[PDB]
Amino acid sequence: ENGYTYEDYKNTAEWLLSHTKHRPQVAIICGSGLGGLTDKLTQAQIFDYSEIPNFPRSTVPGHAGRLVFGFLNGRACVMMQGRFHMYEGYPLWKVTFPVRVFHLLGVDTLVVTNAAGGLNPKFEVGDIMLIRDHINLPGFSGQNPLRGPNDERFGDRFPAMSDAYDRTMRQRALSTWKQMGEQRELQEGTYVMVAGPSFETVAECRVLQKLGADAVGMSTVPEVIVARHCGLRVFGFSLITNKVIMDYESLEKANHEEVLAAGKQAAQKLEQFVSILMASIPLPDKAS
Amino acid sequence: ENGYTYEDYKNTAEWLLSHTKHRPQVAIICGSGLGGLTDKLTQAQIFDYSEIPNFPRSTVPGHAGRLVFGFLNGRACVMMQGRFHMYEGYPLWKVTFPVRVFHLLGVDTLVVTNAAGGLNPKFEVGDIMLIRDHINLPGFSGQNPLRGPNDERFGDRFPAMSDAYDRTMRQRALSTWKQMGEQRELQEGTYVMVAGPSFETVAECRVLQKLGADAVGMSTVPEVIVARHCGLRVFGFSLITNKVIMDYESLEKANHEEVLAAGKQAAQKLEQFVSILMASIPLPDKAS
Amino acid sequence: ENGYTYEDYKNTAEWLLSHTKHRPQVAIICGSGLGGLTDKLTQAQIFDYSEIPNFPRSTVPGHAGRLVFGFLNGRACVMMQGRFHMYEGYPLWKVTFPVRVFHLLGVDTLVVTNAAGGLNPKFEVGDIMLIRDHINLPGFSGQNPLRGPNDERFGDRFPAMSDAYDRTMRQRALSTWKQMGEQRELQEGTYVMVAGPSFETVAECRVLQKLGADAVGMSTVPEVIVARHCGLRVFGFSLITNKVIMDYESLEKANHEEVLAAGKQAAQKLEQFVSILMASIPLPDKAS
Repeated sequence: ENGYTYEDYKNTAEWLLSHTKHRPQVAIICGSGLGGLTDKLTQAQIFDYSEIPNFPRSTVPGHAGRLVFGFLNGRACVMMQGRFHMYEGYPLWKVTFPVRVFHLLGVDTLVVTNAAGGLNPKFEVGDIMLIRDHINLPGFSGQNPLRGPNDERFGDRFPAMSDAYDRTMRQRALSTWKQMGEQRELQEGTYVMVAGPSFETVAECRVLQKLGADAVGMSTVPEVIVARHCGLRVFGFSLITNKVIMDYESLEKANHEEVLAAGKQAAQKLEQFVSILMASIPLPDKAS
Repeated sequence: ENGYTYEDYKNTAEWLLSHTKHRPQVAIICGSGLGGLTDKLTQAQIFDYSEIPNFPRSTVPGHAGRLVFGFLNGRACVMMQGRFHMYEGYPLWKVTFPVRVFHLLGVDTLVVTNAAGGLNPKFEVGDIMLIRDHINLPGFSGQNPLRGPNDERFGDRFPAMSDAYDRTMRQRALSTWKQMGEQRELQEGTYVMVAGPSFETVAECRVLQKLGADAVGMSTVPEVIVARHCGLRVFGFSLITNKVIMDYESLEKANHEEVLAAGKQAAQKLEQFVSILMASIPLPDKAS
Repeated sequence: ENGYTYEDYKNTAEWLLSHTKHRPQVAIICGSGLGGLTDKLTQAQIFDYSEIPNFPRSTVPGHAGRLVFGFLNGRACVMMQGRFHMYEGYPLWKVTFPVRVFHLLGVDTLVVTNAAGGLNPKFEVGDIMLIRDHINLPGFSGQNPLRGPNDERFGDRFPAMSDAYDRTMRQRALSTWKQMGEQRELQEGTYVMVAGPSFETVAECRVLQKLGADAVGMSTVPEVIVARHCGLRVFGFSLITNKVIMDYESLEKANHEEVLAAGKQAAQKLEQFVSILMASIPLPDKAS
């Protein structure tokens, strides 16, 4: 909760509204290599985190990090290309700042994407995992974006997370994947957040396996938590960018961004899939 | 350890001694809905955390948070109605400040209570679990109230916790419950501390189960740790306010305070039980 | 990463170079009771963390903490007697500061030692465990020395840890132990870092067991992580100073430093073993 004040969020939201003709319904957070979704926008309007009032700037990426407003397959959007991570030194109340303002912008849904490691054996690099649940490791210890005094204007003190990833949207995505006639099916599993920049050891990969994680990553969870606090509908996917060596074996899949079509294609498929899913996100106009 | 200085504790203890005629032997920390224990006090003297010198004030509850000195079933007490939690933004050295001063007040025993979720299947809401052990999740990562330079005037650098919950007092409570002729028996199990305001997900509830936790909560453990550091006898109970859905099922037991007699009665029974147990806490006068 | 700046490291390294005629190839970090290794140095030159420019001073130990440059069995060394721990209040970027400067000193290898508790049943106090892997509990939550913006001059953003403990050096130590004709064999297993000054409870010791930890301690891991970031060859051992009671049993092995020959001898054997291993650390001169 800390760091910002309610008026901070209000001021940042008003600046945006007074600077963009766009009134977003959907907010989309792009993971690594997934930033290309911005190219699918019509009537796009770009914003530098930098020029937006209380918006945290990027530590190094910067240009990789910007806010784009536009239209994606029927929905008014605002995509965040280049998300914040706590390993970059960002306290969780900064990492989630966007979501809080997106809420005060009118966004009622948040689709989140992230690149992850494959813990579940059946996954194979290139795969896309529809996120059904999560294990918040940083949270178990105090690293929860909601730590601090709660603001009832945003939500409750003890919000439930057992129902964060929308079942309706999850069944809708499951159907849509079938509808597309996709060869390999849409995977679905538990995501485990782990901070720190460095990569896991076989010993650690095995405890995550034990804990029941299907994919491991260093983001998403905080943003999802505050989104739910605001009452926003939340759903997302994880792009498996490498299988995880859980057995004392020779290293492999070191790089993930420079992997040719292995990345390119897989990222490409998720980005379009997400666009098609815009037709499945309930219009605020109570469409039936 | 950080934040306060030894003289801070001494100054706060002396202020209390010079402001209350009471010389407490027992300190009792009330969990949620368990604050009614204060009504069982004779010759009660109320203090606002606010007016006590270095005492951390409440973020919002405030009035729910106050220090009451009195007499409970034969013992001189000081009950803390409305405890501090780290999810409220309190660093652990503030959350435990009370215990440290209680020590310099003469308190040689600390009974702690907390409301928790039922992880062990056999538990049923309303149940009371005698705490036999704990799993300190925030501590495994650095969140231990003792982090910082150790003060030998309070205790050692590496205090043992494998024996925090008194076996004598635990057998005494086990007997007393029988003595009362209580229908359902006194449950006993491991408590798992988890920070953060939000509630667990099925995925997370399952790892706690795996870890061997019988009840989950967001407090108690830090206070217990510093109490042991001071050498105080420690024992407590957990009031199961809801069973935990560890299987992909529809939500339930959202509310806990507004649950009619479900809360009322169960809280009522624990409060009296604790009073009866005052007769079991060893008098400093080496009674035999 | 935080706290210091690159020039801070450069300035501290230059001060050392301009104050010592020694040009260390190997850096050795001594655990508890293992500080006697300093006595095996020839042409030793002592430094007080205190007098070295940005070097964090000791909270209490102080005199137990000093930097000694000398020669050990063929290698130019710099031993750190009295390491920093996060439970002492040191942020991880201070705990690892040494390693970062050791790198800018020319050190291409780091041998780390620590005293630990025995989780694996087959271990028996006195035993020495060659570290093959680790489980970074503080890291899973944000406590990773690399948190903050990454410096490419030291290393990458996402360094791999699945290969931190050198297999070559691990097989070399395995051979050397045999070569010595040692009675009991060299143990090898996973080390689990746990912060906080206090000791584990049976409940907690059982989760570590479940997690697959063979030894538990409150150090080593951070130093290893930054060493790898710098690209240094890393290897180390853990001296089992007490078996861990993972079953509800009477306490035992409280003390570890005051345990007569139990400590003395075991520490003695590890210290010499480490010296013999100097002959196994690859000379920068591409010896073949």
